[PDB]
Amino acid sequence: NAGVTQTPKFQVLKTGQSMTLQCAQDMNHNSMYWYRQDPGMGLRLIYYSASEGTTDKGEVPNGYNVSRLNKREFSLRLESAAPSQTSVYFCASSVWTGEGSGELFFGEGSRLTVLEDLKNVFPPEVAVFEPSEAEISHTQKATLVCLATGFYPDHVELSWWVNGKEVHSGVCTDPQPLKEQPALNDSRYALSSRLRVSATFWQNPRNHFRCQVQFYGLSENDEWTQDRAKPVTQIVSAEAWGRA
Amino acid sequence: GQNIDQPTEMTATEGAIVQINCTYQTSGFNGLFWYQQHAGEAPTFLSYNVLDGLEEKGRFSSFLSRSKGYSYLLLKELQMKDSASYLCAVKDSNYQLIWGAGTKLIIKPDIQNPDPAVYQLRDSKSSDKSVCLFTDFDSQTNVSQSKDSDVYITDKCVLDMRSMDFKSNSAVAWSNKSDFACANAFNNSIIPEDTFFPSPES
Amino acid sequence: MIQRTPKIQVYSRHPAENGKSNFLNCYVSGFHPSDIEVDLLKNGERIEKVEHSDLSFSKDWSFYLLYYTEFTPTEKDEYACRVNHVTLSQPKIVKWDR
Amino acid sequence: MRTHSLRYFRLGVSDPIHGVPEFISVGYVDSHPITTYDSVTRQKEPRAPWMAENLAPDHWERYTQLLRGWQQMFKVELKRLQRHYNHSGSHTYQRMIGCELLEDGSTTGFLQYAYDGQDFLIFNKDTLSWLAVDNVAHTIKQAWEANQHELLYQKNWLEEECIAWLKRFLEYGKDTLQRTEPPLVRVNRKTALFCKAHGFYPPEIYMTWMKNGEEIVQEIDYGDILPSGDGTYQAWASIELDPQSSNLYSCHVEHSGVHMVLQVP
Ligand code: NA
Ligand code: NA
Ligand code: NA
Repeated sequence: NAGVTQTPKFQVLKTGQSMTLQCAQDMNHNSMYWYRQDPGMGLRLIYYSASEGTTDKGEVPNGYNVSRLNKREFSLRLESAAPSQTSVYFCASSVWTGEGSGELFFGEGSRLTVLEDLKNVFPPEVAVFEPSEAEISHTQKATLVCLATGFYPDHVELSWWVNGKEVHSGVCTDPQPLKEQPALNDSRYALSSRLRVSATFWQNPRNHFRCQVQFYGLSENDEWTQDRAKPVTQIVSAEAWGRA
Repeated sequence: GQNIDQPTEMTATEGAIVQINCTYQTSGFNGLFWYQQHAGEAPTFLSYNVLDGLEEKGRFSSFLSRSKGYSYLLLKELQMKDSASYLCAVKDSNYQLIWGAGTKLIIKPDIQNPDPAVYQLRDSKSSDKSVCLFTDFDSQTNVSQSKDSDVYITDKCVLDMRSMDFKSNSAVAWSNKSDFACANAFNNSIIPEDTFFPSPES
Repeated sequence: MIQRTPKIQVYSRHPAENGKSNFLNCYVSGFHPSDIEVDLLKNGERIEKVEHSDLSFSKDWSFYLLYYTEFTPTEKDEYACRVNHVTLSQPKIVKWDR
Repeated sequence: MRTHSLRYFRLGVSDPIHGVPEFISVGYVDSHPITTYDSVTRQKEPRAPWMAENLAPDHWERYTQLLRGWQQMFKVELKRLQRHYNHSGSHTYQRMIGCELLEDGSTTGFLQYAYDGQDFLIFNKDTLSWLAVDNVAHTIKQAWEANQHELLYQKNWLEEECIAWLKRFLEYGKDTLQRTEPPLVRVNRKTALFCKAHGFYPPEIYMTWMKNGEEIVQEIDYGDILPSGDGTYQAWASIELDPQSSNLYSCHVEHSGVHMVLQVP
């Protein structure tokens, strides 16, 4: 009962590289769709498949191809990736098409960044900063900050871990990353998050705090020729202990 | 050609009501959809209208006027979790969906007991950055980006301490410059007159 | 299930006059289901160059078709339409009565 | 303008003989086919030259995709009916949708289905409900009526979209559809009097026999309006002659706002 499952969530590509995005749905739907979403404009249909055994172009088919492999699966092929195909791709399905009222069910989205050179790809630096003692005595609360900085492209997932369990209550992570140099088109990014707890929780010396960032970057097959370390997919983290 | 128009962004206060408008000019009409899309997530279906009038679904209602080519999505008793983009889309004569560019809805929390302050966080031994936190200010306060290229300032964020049913706004500023100080980090913002600046260490 | 037998009507496009070129029409209608066989006959032999419309749909759910061929009527030649359908035991022959 | 109508049919056959399509869909404006699709060609194609000349290739391409999906949905629906009737062999399923724009400016809209050539489900777009003829249709009615938005969509399509398509096609085909070719009418003896009309367009025509100025609807034999093959139609009506009294017999023909009387000497 998974709905619409599409992969991969993130991908970096060099200009000219091929890529296939997968989409499956387990809802016994007949119609499937591939959309791209770009800032400042409405969703644009790339290709669609009204029923098993048929497909046709949408509004922006150039540079793409599709395969309706069976009733469940609709894959999207980028044969020779170009920078203009940097985008967020959504697979969707509906029970039928050519009826008014039927709604779309969307997959989780795939974020693709296509670059002329991979030498601009960087993982984040991650650091954690312990609460202000003035905050603790003025509010009886304690705010830890995590900073993930210098990363490119914006393919990160930041999470907080307290005593080995991931937590969400008390957390706020910036919705959008900050461009470290807003003028440059390929600027590296920064992201901040806060975890706020009670002062009594922070003052227990056995409580342990960790901020972790999963970066999606290069893989084995990507060529690397720079002097620095190859910016592969990886987890970068930083920690703090409570202070009595 | 075929067009759908909706405002780029709207900001309202927690507990209040907001109306998100969508106008459309299309070749034929087979119904109008609203979708919700949280940041970083998939759009999900909210409503469908095809005859004239208002339909209600919990705290959300959707109105359509076919002769005016207009719809609104009405959100009552706004909560923080309503922060999202709202996408309008219309099926034309051949059942093709024409999508609006989406309206980003921003919700201001109701801060019951503002206590604006700028705190200096503790240095990390693994980082050269100094980090300052502007926090607990009322939602009418706006945080400006830095005017110094070596100072970084994030936009304000709402955090919810669920156990204490407590919400607070905050923004972070950082730099590795020698002359950076939390007393001056947010100098480019208009901050509450009563903002607390704790004294530095001797 | 209810199967409906075809109504068969044989007629000329124009009021016939011997020695003048015409079209012989066979209009087969009101039948259900849609499979049907139609031949036009000259003196009891099947005419070869015979055209027909696409299968057509009536509001009462039955079907109809027009079969036609160009011809010049004479005093001697007898013409007819021969139809088979699932509702017919044997092909049914309707002669052109002028 | 005279009354005009637009309608689309679908036919599905569950176990067709070799070669014969399992699915056919044809559109009509008045008596004129305008579009065709079947499961063998898998293409929507024009059936009138004024459709080919006014609808660009993107129209045929888009509705070709839609019809491929409608074809599959028709197969699934017929499979469900024949299972619920517990029927073996070949059975048929049909749909008819359409609208009329009447001379006076009013409109009608209709949607219905049949199984084995008999009414199965009939849409009522004013009460927004489906009329079922038996308990298999009743089971379907319950599922369709649980999708209330689909019913609202169909009402809007029947009342607004369909009429808009009809007006669009009426203009495309106006040289054919809005013309008038008056009937040529004659009377002969065969004993009965035959009143025969031919060469007319549109096919709607009213022919009657009157006796001394009174109509005798029960004694008249009415022929069908039949296609002549050249775009015009023919028709006839007959009445039996009484040898025991003289009466003035007259044929009356009404076509496209003109009345004609032929008195028999
Ligand atoms: Na393509
Ligand atoms: Na037979
Ligand atoms: Na007509």
